[PDB]
Amino acid sequence: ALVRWLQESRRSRKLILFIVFLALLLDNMLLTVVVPIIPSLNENVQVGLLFASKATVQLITNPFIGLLTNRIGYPIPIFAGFCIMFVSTIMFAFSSSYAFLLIARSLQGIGSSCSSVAGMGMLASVYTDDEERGNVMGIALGGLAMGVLVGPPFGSVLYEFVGKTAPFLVLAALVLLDGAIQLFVLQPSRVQPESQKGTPLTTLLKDPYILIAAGSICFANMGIAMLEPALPIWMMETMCSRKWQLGVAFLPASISYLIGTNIFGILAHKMGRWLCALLGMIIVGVSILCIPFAKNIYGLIAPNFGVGFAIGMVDSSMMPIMGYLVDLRHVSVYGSVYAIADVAFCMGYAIGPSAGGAIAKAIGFPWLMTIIGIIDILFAPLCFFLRSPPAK
Amino acid sequence: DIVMTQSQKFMSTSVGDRVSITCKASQNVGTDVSWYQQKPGKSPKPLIYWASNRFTGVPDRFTGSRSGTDFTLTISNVQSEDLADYFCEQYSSYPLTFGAGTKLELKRADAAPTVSIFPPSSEQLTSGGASVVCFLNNFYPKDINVKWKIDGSERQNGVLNSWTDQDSKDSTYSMSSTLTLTKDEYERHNSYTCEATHKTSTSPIVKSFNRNE
Amino acid sequence: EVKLQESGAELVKPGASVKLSCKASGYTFTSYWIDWVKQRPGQGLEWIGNIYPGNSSTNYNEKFKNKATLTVDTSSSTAYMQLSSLTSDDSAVYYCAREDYYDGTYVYYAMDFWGQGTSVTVSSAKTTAPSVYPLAPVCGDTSGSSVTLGCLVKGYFPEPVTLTWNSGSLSSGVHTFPAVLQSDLYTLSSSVTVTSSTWPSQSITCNVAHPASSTKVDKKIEPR
Ligand SMILES: NCCc1ccc(O)c(O)c1
Repeated sequence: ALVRWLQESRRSRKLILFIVFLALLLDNMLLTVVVPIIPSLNENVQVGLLFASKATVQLITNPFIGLLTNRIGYPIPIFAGFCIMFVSTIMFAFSSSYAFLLIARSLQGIGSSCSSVAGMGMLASVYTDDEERGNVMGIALGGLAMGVLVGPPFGSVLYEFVGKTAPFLVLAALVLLDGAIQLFVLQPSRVQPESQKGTPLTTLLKDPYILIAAGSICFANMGIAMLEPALPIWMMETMCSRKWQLGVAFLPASISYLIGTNIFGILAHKMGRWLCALLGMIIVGVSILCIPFAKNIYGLIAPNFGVGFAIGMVDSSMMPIMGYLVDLRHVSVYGSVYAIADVAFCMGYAIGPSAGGAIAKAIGFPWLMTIIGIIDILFAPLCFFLRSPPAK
Repeated sequence: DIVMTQSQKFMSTSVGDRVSITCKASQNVGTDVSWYQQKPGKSPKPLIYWASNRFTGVPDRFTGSRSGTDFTLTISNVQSEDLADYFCEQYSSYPLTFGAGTKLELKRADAAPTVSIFPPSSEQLTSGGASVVCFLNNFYPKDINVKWKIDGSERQNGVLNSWTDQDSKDSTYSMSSTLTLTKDEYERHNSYTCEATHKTSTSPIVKSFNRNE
Repeated sequence: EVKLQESGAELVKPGASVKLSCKASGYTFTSYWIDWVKQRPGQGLEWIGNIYPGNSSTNYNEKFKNKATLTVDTSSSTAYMQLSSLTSDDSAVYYCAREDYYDGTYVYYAMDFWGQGTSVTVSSAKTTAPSVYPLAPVCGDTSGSSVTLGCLVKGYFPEPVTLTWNSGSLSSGVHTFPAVLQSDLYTLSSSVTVTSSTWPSQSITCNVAHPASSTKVDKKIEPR
């Protein structure tokens, strides 16, 4: 706002949440703007590799950043993720080959891993209260929904009204503004190793109560990851829908996520996080089961709403529970426990398009949806074990 | 403004017990509350920041918790160096507001005060001033009442009271009450009395004298 | 080592301004905020204001806008607070504190270093020599359990007065009460409890010394 407000105020912890939200929003906007422009060895191999590069590289780089945050601190990885994201945006703006696009996607994956892991660990470290941690984590998770909701129209408007490189140049400018905001809250020039050494990643992966939450997130997000690309193909084949209907059919699934992540961050602590996740998994299963029973565009409005709402419920309930569990049963170091959560998010986006296409070609879209729904419903009862884990 | 209400001004504890100090917010301050400890002859130092985190160097005895708008500082194993003042601040919204401090004190058996009365000295009388002094020493319950009588007059003017902090060796209190009168007024009356009302005895302890002595 | 040093005490006439100093050492002065706070005896702390020595940007409590003015001298790394049109309500202890940032960030979490307070007293009185009076027990009253004595100090304006019994020989049963200000003059009293046989045989003397106005009076308590 006004320079007077900037120069005369106590820097609150809400600035860290704002930084995390902005970084996640810009990351998702960059991820979503590129997709309409990608078509511009075998072409089937090239397209699949280009689609899976970002998620695969982020998945590979998550644990290293998790250990790095403990070794040196959060702000330096946050700033590094910033710099890598800006370089990736510039490379997208000024490239025309295929190898350069692949390199840009890989760099974006590295930067996204850094930003997500470091920011979520930082938020967990500065917000040790369960209720406030849940609230801030829901607010931060709303950034993904905001980005995936704003990206496509922004890219489409800037593509034909100004030029091809205009969306990327504008996004790079927004990134520069984000870094300008970042430079006034952090000190990305000093190494600040944490006081206590966290538990080994192998020890955390042997904890049943962490694996359950990670599997909840993974199985919840895999359904949307496999449904997002497969739905337009089925709609074109069956409903003979037009070009804009393909875009607008999936709009409720993003609006409902945006609503749910913001609203349930508060209600999860009141109603029981285990119960919230259980109900979210059941609702995702039922909605995905009901998706292939629609014959018109109007039949896809309610199931998509349910899918998005319940995925938001699951994410906002099981995001703070990782920090809660590591506090309850392990050492209160959050760098390496949110790497597991990020890997759970990234697995579905990595293996979504390829597996979804293979299964849809093999048995069909309705059978794929039925499989996803049955898997989610069967996994839902496992959340009962998170209501009262044994203490340390 | 946000008023941070700290309920009890003085609290009595024992070495090895557990003590809890409460601070209630007014307009939903969210974990933006800090706790400070001020030793009897030193400047304040922070103990708890962000309402739950313990400052570096603070022992593990001190802990902080929040339940809605209520903030609690708990000392699990009170020691001899934990007797000090504790206060809470909120910085969620300007201006900063501090709760009224809470002082930790030791506990001991009740002791009846020792009452002594002293008439004006000869040197003061030669200067035209008269002062009658009453010392109330060595009583544990801090709450004491004093009352002056001149032939049953119940005077409230000219009474000057001074209170001592808790004794380090004995953990007991003392008080002095001075009645200042002019020489002419002092010479007119005959009997003077100082009486103390305390928890230990329902009947007040009286110490009286006569000018004719 | 971080250190904020303040003046010990200040004496100011009613309706006059005072300038309190807070000298900072052991760190870069222009990088941390400085907070001025007020504590009135028997009451809670009151926040007066913020100042940032770098930008010289201030924050004031709306209750203290007219009374307090915060300035900074960066050449000598000093923070000044000026109080204007002082009244008897302004007699309090003023504290200077420094705000610390969370490690690796610029967010505030606590006031880690405080300076010792400055005791400002607003009185129109002048320096006066104290008057000491020996308090002997009432005539008769020859109790065998114990006998108590005392000396009364009256009429001295400057606060610091030291009272000792036999030049520190007696310190066991000696009770000394805090001075209290009435009619712009302080009053002090102390008592010593000794055995019944000691006082008639062994002399007891109350020693009072006034630093501000050089005066040392030794009074011998004698039976009435
Ligand atoms: N964890 C994010 C899940 C999500 C939500 C909405 C979307 O539109 C989408 O593609 C993905």
